[PDB]
Amino acid sequence: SVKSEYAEAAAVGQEAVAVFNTMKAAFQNGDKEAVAQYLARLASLYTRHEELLNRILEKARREGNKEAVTLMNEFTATFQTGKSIFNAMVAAFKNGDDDSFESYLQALEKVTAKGETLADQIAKAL
Ligand SMILES: COc1ccc(-n2nc(C(N)=O)c3c2C(=O)N(c2ccc(N4CCCCC4=O)cc2)CC3)cc1
Repeated sequence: SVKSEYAEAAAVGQEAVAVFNTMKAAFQNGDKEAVAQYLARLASLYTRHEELLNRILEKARREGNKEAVTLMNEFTATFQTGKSIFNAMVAAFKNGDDDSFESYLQALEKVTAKGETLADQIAKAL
């Protein structure tokens, strides 16, 4: 169903949030090897989430669930804002620009919060 597909995508998103927190702690602790590994993990999780979201979006659209589609489109906008920030943060990491990296972390926390509430709203609209 839309609900079961939603729960699959939710578990991928929940992993992405948890991995981000572990990555951030590694950065603060100076473990750059770990930061690099977790950035690569996040890149793959974001790709997977995008793939899952698009399939759910089209099913909800065919089902005439206009509210869920509207909320999914809002979530995509926040998620893609975060993805673009993430890509710039990966560049800052490999360039050793730690002040840029810190600024991006702050921006990603704000985007993540917007996506967390939208994710809750999507579940209610199903
Ligand atoms: C079909 O559409 C969705 C959308 C979202 C969910 N979904 N459900 C839950 C939940 N029910 O717990 C969660 C999510 C999710 O995706 N979450 C998330 C992942 C990633 C970001 N980030 C990280 C940094 C880059 C930007 C960005 O947006 C933000 C939020 C929060 C947890 C299911 C289905």
